[PDB]
Amino acid sequence: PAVRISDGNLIIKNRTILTGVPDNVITTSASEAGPVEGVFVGAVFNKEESKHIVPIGTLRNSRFMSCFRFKLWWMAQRMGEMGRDIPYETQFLLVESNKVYTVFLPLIEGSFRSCLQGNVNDEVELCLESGDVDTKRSSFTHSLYIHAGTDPFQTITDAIRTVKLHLNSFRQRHEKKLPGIVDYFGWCTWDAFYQEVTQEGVEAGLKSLAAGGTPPKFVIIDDGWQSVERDASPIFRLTGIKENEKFKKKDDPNVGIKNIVKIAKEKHGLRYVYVWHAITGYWGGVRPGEEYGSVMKYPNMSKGVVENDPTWKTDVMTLQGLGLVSPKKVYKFYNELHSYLADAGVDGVKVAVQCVLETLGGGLGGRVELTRQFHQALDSSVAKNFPDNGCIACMSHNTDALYCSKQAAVIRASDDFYPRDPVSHTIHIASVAYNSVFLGEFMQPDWDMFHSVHPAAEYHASARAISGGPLYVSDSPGKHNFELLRKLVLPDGSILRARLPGRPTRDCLFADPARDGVSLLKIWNMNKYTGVLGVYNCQGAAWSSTERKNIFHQTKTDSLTGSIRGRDVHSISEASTDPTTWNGDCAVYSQSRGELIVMPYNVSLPVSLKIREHEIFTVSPISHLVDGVSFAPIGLVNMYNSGGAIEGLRYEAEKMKVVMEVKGCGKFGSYSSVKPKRCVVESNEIAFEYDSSSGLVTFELDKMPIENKRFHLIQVEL
Ligand SMILES: OC[C@H]1O[C@H](OC[C@H]2O[C@H](OC[C@H]3O[C@H](O[C@]4(CO)O[C@H](CO)[C@@H](O)[C@@H]4O)[C@H](O)[C@@H](O)[C@@H]3O)[C@H](O)[C@@H](O)[C@H]2O)[C@H](O)[C@@H](O)[C@H]1O
Repeated sequence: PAVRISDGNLIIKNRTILTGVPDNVITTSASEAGPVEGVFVGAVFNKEESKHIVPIGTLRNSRFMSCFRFKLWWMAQRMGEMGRDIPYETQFLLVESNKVYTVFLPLIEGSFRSCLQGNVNDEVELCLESGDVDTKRSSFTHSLYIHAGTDPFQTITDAIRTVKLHLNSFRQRHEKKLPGIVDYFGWCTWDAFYQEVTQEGVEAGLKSLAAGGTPPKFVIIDDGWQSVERDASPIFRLTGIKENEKFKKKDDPNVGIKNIVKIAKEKHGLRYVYVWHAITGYWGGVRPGEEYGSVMKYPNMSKGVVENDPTWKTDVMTLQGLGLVSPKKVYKFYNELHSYLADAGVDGVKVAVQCVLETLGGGLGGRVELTRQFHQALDSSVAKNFPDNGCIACMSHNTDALYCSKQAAVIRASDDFYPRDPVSHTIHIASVAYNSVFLGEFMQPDWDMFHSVHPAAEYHASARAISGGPLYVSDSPGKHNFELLRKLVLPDGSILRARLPGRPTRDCLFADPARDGVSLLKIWNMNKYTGVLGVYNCQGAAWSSTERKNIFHQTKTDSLTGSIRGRDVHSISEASTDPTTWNGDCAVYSQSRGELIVMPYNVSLPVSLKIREHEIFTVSPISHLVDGVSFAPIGLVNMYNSGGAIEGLRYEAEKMKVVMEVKGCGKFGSYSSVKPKRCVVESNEIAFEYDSSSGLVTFELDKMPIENKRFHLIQVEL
């Protein structure tokens, strides 16, 4: 059978994972397709309730990684070995058996949402909640799915796919359409002006970035553009769907947000303009009234949320309530808002405050149903009005929204970049990476804005470059480091985006790089013909289970030594042009030191980093043309994700030749065991340098491709 409950134990491929599984916990592997390689898990209770806790069994001596909600809106990571260390509001749990990896996916079932939590006796408890005292139930069959496998990343993907086939309520990341913003540099107004943003400020930011040679091609007009008012520190509520006076042209107040849109696009060459709104309209919802059936609703506290984030009990939203648009009118609300924006030339929305819905289901069939209804309406309106799929999900890390993510393709992966909070930087990097392990199954992770002028700029920028996600700053106008931005952004505003969600390496999945005082975090991604690896020291700070907020904590050393290997890039074989004959040797380029090293298969290279330092490595499979003639493309060596520039690669061993298609401009690098005879770009021989000690070949790609002609055609004759 393979995953099974026997005697009182949960057994996975002949390893006991849980003991003391109680008799009322039921399993099934049946499906309409049919037998499934894991087990759905439920339980039967005596009483109908709107909340149940049930132990699934006892976990001891098994290393785990968990993603848990430290705030309502947002997850972070926790590792451990005992059930007692499993946080409240655990939404994703991965367990290592010492070789076999087991995923636990607590699910939505009917009107109920589940999560996991640990107890003092080391039990892993399943917590099932409808979010509404009127919505009650006494038995469940599919509230948790458990699946095991030998590759931890494949195990997670396979488990998600099985849940999808049972629920049919979401699609996997790879089945969705990415909006076109993810291929361009952008700018977000949020940290530049906060809610004091004006149309002149938007224009000044677009102009200042473009002037330094790194032109953004998308803009997010963040919180502050909307027409909002306090009731007749008081909460603001939405009072109409159009923009406020700061976005009406001063000249003609009848021309609204279309003015800044046309300025952005026609005068400054932007492609996309997005705006922020809350899933409820504004922070205080929408002012009560009959037009969208808005009525006052006050957040209901759930125990697990409040145990981890006690300030939510006295948040302005909790105490002052939200005007909640009616489910009967929610499509009308989004569709009138979004029709107005789209008719003004707006291409998408950043939709924030998403998880509040789970607290507002009391009148209305509970957390799952209300979430599903608002998302169904949001998705219809987005698909109508922003048909490039222009939606970024924000403050949305609840399983109620994840398991109905049928269309939206970009998700903010962590709590906000905080330019003024020194504790936040190392935390942010760990959180984006670990959360991306689970969130990247549903949507492309967005690792958030950052500042190009800031002590942690390079640390943040480097992580964005390897994230696979949208790349955007929130710089105040005129506060730019263009030397840093040139490592991210080409002269036409395009970026070198990697192909996958950036995630921790296999090595790092079970070792906490914020708390263990011993390990570096390694983040891997893939391009088409190289891998990429980012190494970070993020020790010294993390969410505290006793203070219930992010704090600094003590470290034994400042500096830590770890190591890298080619195969740390988990999917590196996929970059090889001949994976069946490849021996696993890679060329490894350090983009900060500018050093090229050949690393044989399995050979480790030491890396030492102090807290808040990082290093980026481009990792390229070596091709052996003939004895003594070996090559690997590196890419745009003065960019962080250098290998993202290589769009085609063919070896012609019979002519001793390499044929490449390369996007961008700047210095191009490659590994060759021999000095090339000639390097040719677009039919003309060009000069080049060769370091015979390292094998590094280097030449300049002078300008971006002429036309249109999207790539430089390069021939390296060995
Ligand atoms: O609004 C635009 C913003 O929306 C998303 O982020 C929202 C943000 O909300 C919560 O933090 C709000 C706020 O808290 C801190 O600010 C103060 C400082 O004491 O605390 C008050 C609110 O409680 C606030 O008035 C104070 O100024 C913080 O320093 C500040 O940055 C925050 O904005 C929530 O805790 C947080 O996790 C976030 O979700 C979106 O993610 C942003 O990109 C942006 O669009």
